[PDB]
Amino acid sequence: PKGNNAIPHVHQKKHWNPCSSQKGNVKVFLNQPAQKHRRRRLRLLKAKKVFPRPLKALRPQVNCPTVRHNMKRRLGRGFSPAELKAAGLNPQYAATIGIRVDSRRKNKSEEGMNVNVQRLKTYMSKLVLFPMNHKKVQKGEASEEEVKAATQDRSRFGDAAVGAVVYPSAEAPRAVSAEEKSMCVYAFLKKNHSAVRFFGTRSSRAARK
Amino acid sequence: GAFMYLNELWKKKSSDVMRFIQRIRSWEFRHQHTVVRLRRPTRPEKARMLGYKTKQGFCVFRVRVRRGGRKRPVHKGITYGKPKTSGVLGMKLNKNNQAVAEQRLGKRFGNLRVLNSYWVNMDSTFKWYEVIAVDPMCKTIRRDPRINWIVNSVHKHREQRGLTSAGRKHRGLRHKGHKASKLRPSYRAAWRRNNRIVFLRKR
Amino acid sequence: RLSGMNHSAHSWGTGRAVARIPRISGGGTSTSGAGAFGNMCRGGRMFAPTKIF
Amino acid sequence: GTRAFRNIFGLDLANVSALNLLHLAPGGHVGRFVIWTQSAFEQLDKIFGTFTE
Amino acid sequence: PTFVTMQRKKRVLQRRLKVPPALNQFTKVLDRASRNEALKLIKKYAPETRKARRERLQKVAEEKAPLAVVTGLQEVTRAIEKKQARMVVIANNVD
Amino acid sequence: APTPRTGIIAGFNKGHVTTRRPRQPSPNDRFAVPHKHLRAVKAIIADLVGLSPLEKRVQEFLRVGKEKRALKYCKKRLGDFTAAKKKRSKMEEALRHA
Amino acid sequence: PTRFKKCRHQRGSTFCGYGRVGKHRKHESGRGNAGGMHHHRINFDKYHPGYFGKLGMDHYHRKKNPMWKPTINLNNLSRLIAAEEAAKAAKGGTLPVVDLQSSGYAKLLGNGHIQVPCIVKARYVSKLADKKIRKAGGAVVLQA
RNA sequence: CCAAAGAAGGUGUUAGCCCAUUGAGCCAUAAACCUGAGCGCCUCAUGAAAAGCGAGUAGCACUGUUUGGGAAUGCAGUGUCAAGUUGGCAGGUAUUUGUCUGCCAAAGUUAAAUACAGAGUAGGAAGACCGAUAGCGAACAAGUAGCGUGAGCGA
RNA sequence: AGACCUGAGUGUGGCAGGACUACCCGCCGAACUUAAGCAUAUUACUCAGCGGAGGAAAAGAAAACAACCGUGAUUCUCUCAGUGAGCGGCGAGCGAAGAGGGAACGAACUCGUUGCCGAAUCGGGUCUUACAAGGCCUUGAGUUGUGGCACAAAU
Ligand SMILES: [K+]
Ligand SMILES: [K+]
Ligand SMILES: [K+]
Ligand SMILES: [K+]
Ligand SMILES: [Mg+2]
Ligand SMILES: [Mg+2]
Ligand SMILES: [Mg+2]
Ligand SMILES: [Mg+2]
Ligand SMILES: [Mg+2]
Ligand SMILES: [Mg+2]
Ligand SMILES: [Mg+2]
Ligand SMILES: [Mg+2]
Ligand SMILES: [Mg+2]
Ligand SMILES: [Mg+2]
Ligand SMILES: [Mg+2]
Ligand SMILES: [Mg+2]
Ligand SMILES: [Mg+2]
Ligand SMILES: [Mg+2]
Ligand SMILES: [Mg+2]
Ligand SMILES: [Mg+2]
Ligand SMILES: [Mg+2]
Ligand SMILES: [Mg+2]
Ligand SMILES: [Mg+2]
Ligand SMILES: [Mg+2]
Ligand SMILES: [Mg+2]
Ligand SMILES: [Mg+2]
Ligand SMILES: [Mg+2]
Ligand SMILES: [Mg+2]
Ligand SMILES: [Mg+2]
Ligand SMILES: [Mg+2]
Ligand SMILES: [Mg+2]
Ligand SMILES: [Mg+2]
Ligand SMILES: [Mg+2]
Ligand SMILES: [Mg+2]
Ligand SMILES: [Mg+2]
Ligand SMILES: [Mg+2]
Repeated sequence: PKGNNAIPHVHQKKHWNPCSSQKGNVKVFLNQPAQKHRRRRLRLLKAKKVFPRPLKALRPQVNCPTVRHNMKRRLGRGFSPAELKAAGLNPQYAATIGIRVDSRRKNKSEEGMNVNVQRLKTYMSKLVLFPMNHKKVQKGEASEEEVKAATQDRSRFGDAAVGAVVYPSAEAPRAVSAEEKSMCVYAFLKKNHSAVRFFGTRSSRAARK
Repeated sequence: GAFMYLNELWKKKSSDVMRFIQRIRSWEFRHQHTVVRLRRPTRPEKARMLGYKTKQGFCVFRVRVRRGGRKRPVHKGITYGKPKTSGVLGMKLNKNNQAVAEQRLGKRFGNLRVLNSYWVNMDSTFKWYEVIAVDPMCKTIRRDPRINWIVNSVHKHREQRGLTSAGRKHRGLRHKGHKASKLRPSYRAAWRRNNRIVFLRKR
Repeated sequence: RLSGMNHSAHSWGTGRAVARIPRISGGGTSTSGAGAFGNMCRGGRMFAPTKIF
Repeated sequence: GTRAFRNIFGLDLANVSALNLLHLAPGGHVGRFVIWTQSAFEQLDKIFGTFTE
Repeated sequence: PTFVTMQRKKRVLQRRLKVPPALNQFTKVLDRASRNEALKLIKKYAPETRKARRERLQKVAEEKAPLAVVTGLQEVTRAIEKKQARMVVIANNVD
Repeated sequence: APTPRTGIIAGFNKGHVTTRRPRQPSPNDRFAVPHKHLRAVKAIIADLVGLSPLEKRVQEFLRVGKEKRALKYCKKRLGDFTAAKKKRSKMEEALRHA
Repeated sequence: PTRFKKCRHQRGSTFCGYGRVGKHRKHESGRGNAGGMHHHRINFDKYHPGYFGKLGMDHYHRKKNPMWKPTINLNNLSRLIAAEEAAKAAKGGTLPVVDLQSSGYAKLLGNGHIQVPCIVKARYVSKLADKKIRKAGGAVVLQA
């Protein structure tokens, strides 16, 4: 009596189980709530230690790769030296200011650089730089009142200064134009797809003629 | 600089003059011991590329290893079990001879830290590598930021754990991404990642 | 995981006029040849020992 | 405002912002005696909503 | 001892095998009289010692080196490549 | 400078339309720049040392006139066709400079 | 829970529902999927046809992200149009604009009758969907 | 009668008030750690105002092994072995051509998130677990008595 | 005579040796078992064996992904995914990687090389309270090259 079942592929033929003869290969999560509490405690202790600096450094906005996620936005690793230059900042100094720097990420378009430069402008406008010697204030440093004002950003993503990542706004309701009524969209898309799909064979048949 | 001329000369290893020099050197090394201390490296350019400095506390040893494939040490060439595991002569050691020489030098002189090694000569019977070693107790080593790290206790016998360049070579750490996904950080680490059974608390 | 099994117990086989349960090896003690490894044995391992997963 | 009620044996404290079913129905039996402060009582429309809001 | 036999046999084996011109050119050396003259001229223009340089830098503290031969493989090679060297002297037994 | 995209998921210049920036200068661009000093050092060393046995065989092949055989020999010794072409070109240049 | 299993009911039955004759033995038919072509052929053949053999070309490094192409039908476009947007929508007037890729769809399919006319921005579209959505007074806008 | 203390241990029966406990707080302190990179003195340091970049290497061949890696994922032995003047590597079906993208191997150091699947030190918190044939072999002068030539076995 | 090179012998100052080894790193490496037989396969790149370190180790700073509107060291988590990948007497069975949500992250640096310098270096004595990242002295090492400045976060 086996009957009509799924064919099993449970994948448990190795010595995963801890027994008298086997140490086993397992990973339980019985420490998960304790580890979550430990992480929050460590974040609070770190925030108290680096006060008044925001706990998370500033990160840029990037576009998620691949055609599945290219409509999504997230925080990148660090601001490029081109964005930092366009914001009027030296990258080595920006690293000390609390801005993450990534020299690997190239700016292949103007929009991403503009978004990150706006983030940098807003951050430097909201930045309160403490003087190295408060008895001798320099250009760009804060005053006694601002230093006393202090206050610390404890946001999860270090985004209080610059907000969350900005998505393009939705298009407002509109009226269909005469061209949109007339045009055959499927034919246009299909011919554009065929232009690349049969490009090699079309070019080969272009030869021999 | 002079380095360019030395390096280009050492890229012409099969030329007549280099073959003559290597013939004389190979004869000399054949009539020497398995481990030989050297006052100065045979290839100063290669040694300095690999981290050797002409400073107190830097040592160069030349280590000889025998060539050929590994012979499985079973009595009278008799294996048991499946015929899959019946080979005696055709098997190869999964660690290169450079790492073997580094480990021999390291296990012989346990008061030194192995830094790197380079190929110096080859023969029909032997291969020679010159191993760079550092004295952790030398003041020049301990007060020099460049080589200061090797005094730390985590670098004791790093050749025995495969952390040297030859060890990294035979561990597959020369590659990244899709060529080394199952090799990183090590085979054991990836095997633990891919084979431990995970029990989430709520499931 | 080792709670009933820290012995070199082996069955004696048939022909000795005793049950075929594995028994503690050696001599000189009161556990010598005393039956082992079974959930029905005095110092043996429980049936289906409990797990933390 | 729980300083005076902590040590009272037989009086359990609660926060309206986190109501526990294990305390609202001890043993799975509904119908627990609950004392409401006016400020916590007035938040029940916001916290749990209504049939329409 | 082994090292004595090895050095003697090494000289023998270098004499016995066919030595390519790149290595054989170092066997043919400058004449003894010309070698003595070149060594004397270099001796006259020897670089400053540690004490001489220390005294000169102490003297200059109340406010470069004198002309000398270029020594050291890196500096001599740089002098040769830039063609600043009027004459270069090379040893025949560098190992 | 880069070709703008058409805003269509398909076609020759498919893709979302952004204002593309040109490729920026990189320190890696010098790898495709002629290395004159390295060439001079290599020529000096090659003149000093002579020829490889592989180079002698290829030069005899080229003097005889079996270019295809020289290319096959270089391919077998070096393992790649591009390297074989380069080595045969080097030996032909060496022969011309004689 | 252990008190609901057949084990509790079978205390004192001496066989636990495995019989006196056949008995409960370790592996009377092999382990797992053994014998799919020998002594388990009928089960595999009538319950899992097509299990053995090969079919089709190979795709060595398959990536799901380039292949991402979820689809939505015309008669399900109200799921993306809001309530007041749907209420104020008719032919020749101001129409809601639906951004498919922001809503998680790539291609627009033409099944059913479109309820509320709208302007759809889609990466792909079927010819029937395009024809129907134009006949209803809406439109399709290609996007990448 | 206390309760900002109801905390669960002890005391001759079941103890908030018999005891210990259960707080705010006080005293002391080698260095190290934290505090306008705490605050002085001497000394010592210190800020700004053209070329080419890792060679028995990488590749190929054969053989072995390993991998999901499949005309060969990584590695090993031997053979023989580069390029850098239009370079090299990767782009998961072999070859020869082109065109595009990334990236620049063959030297090295680096915290934190991660493990502790029969470790250890100093402390803690416990448990819908076991309750002396159970739970560790061992709640006891237990790896003890005892056995074996021995490895070991072992109450 | 003497020098250099290559090797010895003593004095002086140090280090290695064993233990631990639960996790971690390198090598070596089975069979029982499953396939209802069994040889490839599986168990398993596991057990046993040898070597090595730490409080974590290992990895780590692109000769990386990808093919995007692009991302951006390493590690780990959920997912990807028991997979319309793939490997398999294509049988039994094995079987990952991009992307996306996250943890963590002041995360970056050091040589070699190439240019410009060329002992400015390092050890010893001795003095500054001081085996100073200091000053003086020292052929003692070192020019068969120690050290400084510049190399895309640069100008
Ligand atoms: K055999
Ligand atoms: K087998
Ligand atoms: K309390
Ligand atoms: K090889
Ligand atoms: Mg056991
Ligand atoms: Mg200050
Ligand atoms: Mg991973
Ligand atoms: Mg027991
Ligand atoms: Mg009965
Ligand atoms: Mg039944
Ligand atoms: Mg039956
Ligand atoms: Mg077929
Ligand atoms: Mg009591
Ligand atoms: Mg201060
Ligand atoms: Mg390189
Ligand atoms: Mg090679
Ligand atoms: Mg295998
Ligand atoms: Mg490391
Ligand atoms: Mg522990
Ligand atoms: Mg007991
Ligand atoms: Mg007992
Ligand atoms: Mg040891
Ligand atoms: Mg088993
Ligand atoms: Mg079988
Ligand atoms: Mg059977
Ligand atoms: Mg059998
Ligand atoms: Mg395996
Ligand atoms: Mg083991
Ligand atoms: Mg330890
Ligand atoms: Mg480490
Ligand atoms: Mg990454
Ligand atoms: Mg899934
Ligand atoms: Mg699924
Ligand atoms: Mg496997
Ligand atoms: Mg992520
Ligand atoms: Mg240098």
